[PDB]
Amino acid sequence: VVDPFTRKEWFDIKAPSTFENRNVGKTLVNKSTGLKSASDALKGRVVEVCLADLQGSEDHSFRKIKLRVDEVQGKNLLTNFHGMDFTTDKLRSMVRKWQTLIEANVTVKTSDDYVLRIFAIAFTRKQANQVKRHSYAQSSHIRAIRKVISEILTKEVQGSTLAQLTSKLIPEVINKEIENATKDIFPLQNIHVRKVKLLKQPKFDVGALMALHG
Amino acid sequence: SQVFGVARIYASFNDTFVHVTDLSGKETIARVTGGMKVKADRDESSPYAAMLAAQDVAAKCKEVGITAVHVKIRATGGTRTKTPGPGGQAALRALARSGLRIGRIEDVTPVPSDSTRKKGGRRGRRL
Amino acid sequence: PKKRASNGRNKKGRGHVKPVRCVNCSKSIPKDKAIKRMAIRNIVEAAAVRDLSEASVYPEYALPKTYNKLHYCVSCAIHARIVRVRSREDRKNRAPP
Amino acid sequence: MRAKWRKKRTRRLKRKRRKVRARSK
Amino acid sequence: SINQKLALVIKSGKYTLGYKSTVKSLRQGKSKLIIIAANTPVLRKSELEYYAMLSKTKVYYFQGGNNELGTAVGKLFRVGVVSILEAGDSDILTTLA
Amino acid sequence: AKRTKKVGITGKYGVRYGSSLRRQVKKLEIQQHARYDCSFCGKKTVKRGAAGIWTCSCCKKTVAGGAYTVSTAAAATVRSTIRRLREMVEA
Amino acid sequence: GRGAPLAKVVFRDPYKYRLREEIFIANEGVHTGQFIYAGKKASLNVGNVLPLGSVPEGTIVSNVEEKPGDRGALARASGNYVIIIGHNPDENKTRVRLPSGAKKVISSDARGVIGVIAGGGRVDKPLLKAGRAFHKYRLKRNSWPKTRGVAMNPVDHPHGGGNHQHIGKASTISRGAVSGQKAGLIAARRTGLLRGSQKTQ
RNA sequence: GGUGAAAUUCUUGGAUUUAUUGAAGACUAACUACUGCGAAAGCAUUUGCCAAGGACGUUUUCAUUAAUCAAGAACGAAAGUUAGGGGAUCGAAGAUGAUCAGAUACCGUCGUAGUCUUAACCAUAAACUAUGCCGACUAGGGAUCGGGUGGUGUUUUUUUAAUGACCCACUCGGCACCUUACGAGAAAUCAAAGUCUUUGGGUUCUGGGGGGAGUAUGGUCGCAAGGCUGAAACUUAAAGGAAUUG
Ligand SMILES: [Mg+2]
Ligand SMILES: [Mg+2]
Ligand SMILES: [Mg+2]
Ligand SMILES: [Mg+2]
Ligand SMILES: [Mg+2]
Ligand SMILES: [Mg+2]
Ligand SMILES: [Mg+2]
Ligand SMILES: [Mg+2]
Ligand SMILES: [Mg+2]
Ligand SMILES: [Mg+2]
Ligand SMILES: [Mg+2]
Ligand SMILES: [Mg+2]
Ligand SMILES: [Mg+2]
Ligand SMILES: [Mg+2]
Ligand SMILES: [Mg+2]
Ligand SMILES: [Mg+2]
Ligand SMILES: [Mg+2]
Ligand SMILES: [Mg+2]
Ligand SMILES: [Mg+2]
Ligand SMILES: [Mg+2]
Ligand SMILES: [Mg+2]
Ligand SMILES: [Mg+2]
Ligand SMILES: [Mg+2]
Ligand SMILES: [Mg+2]
Ligand SMILES: [Zn+2]
Ligand SMILES: [Zn+2]
Repeated sequence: VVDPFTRKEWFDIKAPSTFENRNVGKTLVNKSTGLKSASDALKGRVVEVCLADLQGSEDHSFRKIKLRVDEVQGKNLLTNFHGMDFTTDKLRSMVRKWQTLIEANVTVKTSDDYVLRIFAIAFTRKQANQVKRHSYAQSSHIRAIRKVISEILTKEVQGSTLAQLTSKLIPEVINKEIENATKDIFPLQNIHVRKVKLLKQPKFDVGALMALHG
Repeated sequence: SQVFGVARIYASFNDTFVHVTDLSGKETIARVTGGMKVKADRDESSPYAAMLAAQDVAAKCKEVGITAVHVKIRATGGTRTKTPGPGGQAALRALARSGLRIGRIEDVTPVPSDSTRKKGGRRGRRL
Repeated sequence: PKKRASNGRNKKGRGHVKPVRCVNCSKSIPKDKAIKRMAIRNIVEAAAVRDLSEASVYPEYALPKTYNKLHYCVSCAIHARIVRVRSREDRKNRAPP
Repeated sequence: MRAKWRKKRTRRLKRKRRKVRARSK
Repeated sequence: SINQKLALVIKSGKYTLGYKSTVKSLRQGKSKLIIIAANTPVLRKSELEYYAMLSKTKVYYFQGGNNELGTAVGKLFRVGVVSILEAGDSDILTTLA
Repeated sequence: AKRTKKVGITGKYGVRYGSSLRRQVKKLEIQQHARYDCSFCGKKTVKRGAAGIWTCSCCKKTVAGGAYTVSTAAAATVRSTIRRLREMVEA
Repeated sequence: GRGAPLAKVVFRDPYKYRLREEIFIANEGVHTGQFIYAGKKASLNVGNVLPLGSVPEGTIVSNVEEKPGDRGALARASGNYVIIIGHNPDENKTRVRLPSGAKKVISSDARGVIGVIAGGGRVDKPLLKAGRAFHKYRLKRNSWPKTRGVAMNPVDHPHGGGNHQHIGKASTISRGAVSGQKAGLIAARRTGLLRGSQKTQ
């Protein structure tokens, strides 16, 4: 004698700025009654959409994104960065036998003071003419690849918030400066950022947040 | 084109779950389990069941609003079997075959940088 | 007596590896003695692939298989998986197929 | 009987004759 | 390292150990660099420092106790301060210090 | 000339109270009676005098510490954890 | 009669030219001649007194106030402390876990002094003989030694009498018992050898 | 939920599923291999620090300083013990749900100690290659790990190089595998288990039919549990190994 759907207030999800479709999807709440309202209650949920489902082209089939809801207005709720994950399949595929895996991470701030820890993975590659059947690095190789990745990733951040960092990551500029520095040490294939998580946001700043909008 | 949500099909042995939610997760929409749609414990996970539950589940999905939905299929995981149950397939199968849309579906099985000792002790389950 | 130079399986110059847990019965078993299978397989399956792209958005989509490494305990590897048991000679052949 | 179980057999058996001899110390 | 430079100073130069005399050093402007131990109390410190700036002597706060500074200079007792008068082959006066 | 096989300072209790207890008391007597390194002037001359109070022969500094030892394990970690959290406030 | 040493700490008097002295329970590692800082805007060092509001969770303090300015009530015995385990800034509260294991939530203005109380471990040491007990209570109160109520005549105690010594009835007494009845295990909601780990969840 | 099937159990306390965040302790998945290192036990996230090592290179240095070892000593998986801490997980004991003729078990649940760590004990494992160490010699092949050498080799573009990773030949020293077998073995098999009635390079240690029995005893070490050392009476015609056909 209820059926919450005869009572669910409804809603649609809007995305930020540095992508393609600002429109994402729909949601449900509960009519903003006196004592417990649809506003302040939830909103502050999160949503994971593959950015190939967000940027259009599938050269992006992996690479998932975490968007969070901060502010809301009349059947319209905006969203801002909250993370970026890979996919299980790609990773589980990238990790082949017969080759060295190399991972490394760092914790670092931005201008607009969000704190994050981004990750990075690479794999030693066979060189085209290789006779031996595996290709492994010399540890000393691996420590030096990590140190560069590290030297690189710490530079890439503290540039104009995730804002720019977001704009930085999407076309994977980082990926190739890695590839750049690296090739002086060792072959290496794939080479991605793979993960980045958020752990200490600044303060709301209704002004600044509203900058990705229009 | 559609209105979107998330599928999330947990298929272990002994039972298979299906339940669509708001693409944010916080808000449900219709569940129903393999156990629900037949009665004999032993059969609580069979594809023949997971179908009839994915039947009920699709119905409420298109009866409330969701026109489409991405799936995140999943085994027990942790320190357990890690491999998909029987009724993951049938469910998926019989829920796209219900006239709902499919789009970009990954496997969200939890997998650990191993440990917390598995159960059943160093000598295995001997029976 | 002896009926394997590799003794159990695969450890020359180590003295101690480290035990994994059998995917089937959970028996502990040294990693090098383990017996392993890469269970790479489609997320969908046999029949579903048509009714996949049929009731979907996107063109043909992409499709992303599931990959996981399987470890058996001999007894479990024998009871079902890779084993049979082989003649005194067939034994020595390590070639997969 | 299993060797390990007979090794325990006599292991006990000693711990008992150990006992009875102390009554006499 | 700094101790390595220090023990070079010791075996080719002229120094003096401990409070009263590295004050005589400071008054006569004979001191080229005084070295103050971690734990020596902040009066002794502040005062030496005062004396120091009055003769313009650069001061090196030795991260380490009077017990080690004694070892630093190869003596089996403890020293709270060392004073440099002649720097041997060592470059202490004109390195990072 | 090794005087006793294993009782050490715990000799005084002769035979009474039983090994176990004597063993325990020995451990902490040795703890509580011993001379310690002075954090300030740096001569091993902190001797005890009533639980918790550790003072220095010369230089005369007196520090609150453990009941039978200068620094209790807990209070030390507490030291270093206070290090950590304070770090969080200038950084 | 005190496990832990005291620290005599002297202050200037804000309002009159003169020294005014306080009696602090010494936290471990504070020492003679050390400068002690007390106040809202004061730094996070061992020995200072700070209002639980201003210290990050995980802080470890002593002699903490139940209500602001009660001049210090919680954890004072040689070896104890309390741990801030989070704050709720609106209605400035601050949740702590006391020595007992209990969590309790008090005003953020409640002061506490950073550290643990000195003299820890005092109870690890066997008294050994009756005398050391004796000399212990000699400076506490007249509670020692203790005649077993079961060795008294019945005039004397619920346990008294019998032709053998025995409690003769359940020794777990009701909370609602009446004076002259409550001797035994008052209000005991279990009894027997505590097996298994303890430690509040 | 769990199983072969179940039941104990959990569920207006919205279980199980979902979502966001938080805490605890353990662990180090995939990459992981007939790959590495260490005297053995053993060792797999990063990064700093601390000292250590082999192999290699060497027209450096000392110059017999060495090989092996009763006594004695360092270390020594798991469990177990002492005193703290920790106590997520899994879990001897215990209790239960089932199964069973029974079922003190196998299977399911609750779960103590334990599992982790500090200080200290204990000194044992199929602690296994069931194969002592140093030296010599005797026979083919392709991989590989480390080091070095050689090349008008490849790939990296810039302006050629320099590098780096690769390729090819060689050579020390590793972890193994291949095929042979002059040879050895009771055989299985073995580049040593070969160079042994054609019996000798140097040295350590252990065994002498089976059971009695690693029992008794003494000594000794240990908090203990127990470790080391360790008999005899009596009994007995086989125990045992490897291969063969059933
Ligand atoms: Mg056999
Ligand atoms: Mg046989
Ligand atoms: Mg071993
Ligand atoms: Mg008697
Ligand atoms: Mg009295
Ligand atoms: Mg009494
Ligand atoms: Mg009494
Ligand atoms: Mg009487
Ligand atoms: Mg009564
Ligand atoms: Mg009475
Ligand atoms: Mg009575
Ligand atoms: Mg009695
Ligand atoms: Mg890893
Ligand atoms: Mg002797
Ligand atoms: Mg010996
Ligand atoms: Mg436990
Ligand atoms: Mg039982
Ligand atoms: Mg029963
Ligand atoms: Mg039993
Ligand atoms: Mg042995
Ligand atoms: Mg073996
Ligand atoms: Mg050869
Ligand atoms: Mg070359
Ligand atoms: Mg006969
Ligand atoms: Zn198994
Ligand atoms: Zn002193």
